Amino acid sequence: NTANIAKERLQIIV
Amino acid sequence: NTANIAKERLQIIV
Amino acid sequence: ARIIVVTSGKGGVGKTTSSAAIATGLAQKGKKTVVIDFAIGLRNLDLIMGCERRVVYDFVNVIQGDATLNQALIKDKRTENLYILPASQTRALTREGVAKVLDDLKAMDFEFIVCDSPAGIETGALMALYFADEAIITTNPEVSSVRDSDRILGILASKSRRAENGEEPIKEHLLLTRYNPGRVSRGDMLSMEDVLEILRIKLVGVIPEDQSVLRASNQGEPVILDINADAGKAYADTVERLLGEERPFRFIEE
Amino acid sequence: ARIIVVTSGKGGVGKTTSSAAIATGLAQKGKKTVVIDFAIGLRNLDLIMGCERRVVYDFVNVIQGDATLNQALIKDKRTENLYILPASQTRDKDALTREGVAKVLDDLKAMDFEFIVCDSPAGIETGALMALYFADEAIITTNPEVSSVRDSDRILGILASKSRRAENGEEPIKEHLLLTRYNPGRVSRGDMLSMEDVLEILRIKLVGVIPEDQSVLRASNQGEPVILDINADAGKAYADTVERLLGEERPFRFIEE
Ligand SMILES: Nc1ncnc2c1ncn2[C@@H]1O[C@H](COP(=O)(O)OP(=O)(O)O)[C@@H](O)[C@H]1O
Ligand SMILES: Nc1ncnc2c1ncn2[C@@H]1O[C@H](COP(=O)(O)OP(=O)(O)O)[C@@H](O)[C@H]1O
Repeated sequence: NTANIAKERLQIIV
Repeated sequence: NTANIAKERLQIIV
Repeated sequence: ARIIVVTSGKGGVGKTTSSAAIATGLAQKGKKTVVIDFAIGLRNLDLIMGCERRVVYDFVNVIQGDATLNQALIKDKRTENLYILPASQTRALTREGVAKVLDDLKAMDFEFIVCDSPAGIETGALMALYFADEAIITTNPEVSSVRDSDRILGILASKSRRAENGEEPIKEHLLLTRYNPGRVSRGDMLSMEDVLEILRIKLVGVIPEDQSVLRASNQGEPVILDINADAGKAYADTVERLLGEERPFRFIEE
Repeated sequence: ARIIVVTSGKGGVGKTTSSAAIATGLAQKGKKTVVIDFAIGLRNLDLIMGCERRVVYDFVNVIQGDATLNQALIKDKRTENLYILPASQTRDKDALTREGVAKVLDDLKAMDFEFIVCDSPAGIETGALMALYFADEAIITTNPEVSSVRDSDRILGILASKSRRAENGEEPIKEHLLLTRYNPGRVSRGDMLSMEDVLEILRIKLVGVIPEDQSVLRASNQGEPVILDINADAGKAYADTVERLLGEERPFRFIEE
């Protein structure tokens, strides 16, 4: 489930 | 068949 | 006149597809609309609108007084009410210049001026949003695109003419594009909701991944004109919402 | 050192995916490689390489003397021999200077890099011009689509007239076509320009063909270049491309259905 990894990595940056 | 239309339109421009 | 910039930061998310489909949809609804290609040196809007060969003068020609707005505007042949101002092909776009063009277009009684922005946050993209009253932030459920849309929201809030003058801020809308509900439920793709929780703005449309979009650009015919295309129908919904009508979001569940 | 620009003109064709997969593949083959993000204000290479959180200094920091090449280079953790120079995050178009970029590229040659992969942004304006200017080779990245083929042609015109090699009558930039997001099934139903249609228009040597692959979205989700996924067709086609860049012939897979 890579959608969840994508979402966490995204929040940290934005 | 829209790949053929794409090809012709392209050649005229390039 | 509503000046609507179609923007994104990220390259290749559907700005051109969306600018063309939406400009057409608005024209269909009887609203006199012009869609302007703000790209610097690359002409892609004329290719998608199918008028690549009628292009005599362009946006920069009009700004440098080599041509009138009437000489550079191309009236669409297929849809009444629709006009295209195509992009320059030099490697030019001044703030004063672009402002003068936009005022001339308001004076010609255009209701909707759709600004088809290029990628990035440099010159052409800044120029396309600067005078906007609304922005359609075009985004894919992908990590680069969500990150770059967020950066573009930062610029819309600080570098636009409305922000730089404490006017009413640019009205922002999220156009989630190339969505795939099946991919979302197998856990392979950010969902519509994941993307809203991050870029916290109002949803104005969701365009499904559709094999009709490749076929539409191949012919130079905007995808809203293909009445069987799911992408076309979702763009017609979007146009409704822009005109103030609620419409339920289709193509978000499988 | 071979300086290879990954370019395109059209946005969103696969430059980042390709720059990442190819830099990784070259590293895997034991060639010391750096991949540099030439974007102005948008950091996407670090996100695809999976090192978005180790980014302390960037390309423009090094050019303005706020950091050394050593401070800004990020050594990949997963693949030996691989380094990443990430993009600046200022909106300033000036920032990337010709003298500045040249100085960085010489430092990198001096650090013994065999391959300097330049991940170009879209367009033909500043960041893109800077990425190809010092190139010895160009991978023109293209989709079987009308906008992309038109914009690749424009980029060929720039490679041939605005690069350092062209402006000095040197041996011209060696050009290769990386046809990306190909779909043989779509081609045969008549919906998609074929590989051959694209070659007859942009008349350059084919160096790879990357199939449309659901593995590419999963790869960027994790921050893991797609060549590292040994089951992905796009990964295999990128490993073929790397072989061809190193001089080995390989038959073209994923062009028939
Ligand atoms: N809904 C969609 N389904 C499938 N492909 C799409 C969709 N929208 C856009 N595309 C494809 O994505 C690519 C980018 O579209 P384009 O409008 O040219 O991007 P941009 O204007 O942001 O550079 C094109 O190759 C187009 O065919
Ligand atoms: N071979 C492929 N199969 C499926 N999707 C791809 C492939 N290559 C790229 N993509 C997708 O296309 C989009 C553009 O890719 P990217 O490498 O970011 O473009 P660029 O770096 O050229 O601006 C991304 O959403 C990516 O996931």
